[PDB]
Amino acid sequence: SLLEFGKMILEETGKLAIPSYSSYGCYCGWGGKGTPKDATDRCCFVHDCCYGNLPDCNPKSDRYKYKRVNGAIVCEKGTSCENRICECDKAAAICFRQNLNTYSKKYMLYPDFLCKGELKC
Repeated sequence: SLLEFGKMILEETGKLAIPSYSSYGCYCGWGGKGTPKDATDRCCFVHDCCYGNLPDCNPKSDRYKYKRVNGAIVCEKGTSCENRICECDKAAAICFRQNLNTYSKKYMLYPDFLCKGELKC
């Protein structure tokens, strides 16, 4: 769920999911269209794709459990949906952490009409 995902992001990056990552670029947050603007936006794109692989899971509302084994995020055993949601979210958090250096405030609240292009998952 968004509860788990938001927490993961904050632990990982030190930034609050809302509003650092809820309206960044073309893909972070509501919907997705166009070509991702940067590395961070590509993480959101890949994350949307990941969820897109689970048409009968409910990633926003279904809660899973995870723990940290030393630094590392480890998804705990739940239903099959919970496990796969968790792996999607975990990958996004790490991707965010890996691209914190190129994160750009210029892309916060990015206007929709500038999200142009086709990108398939």
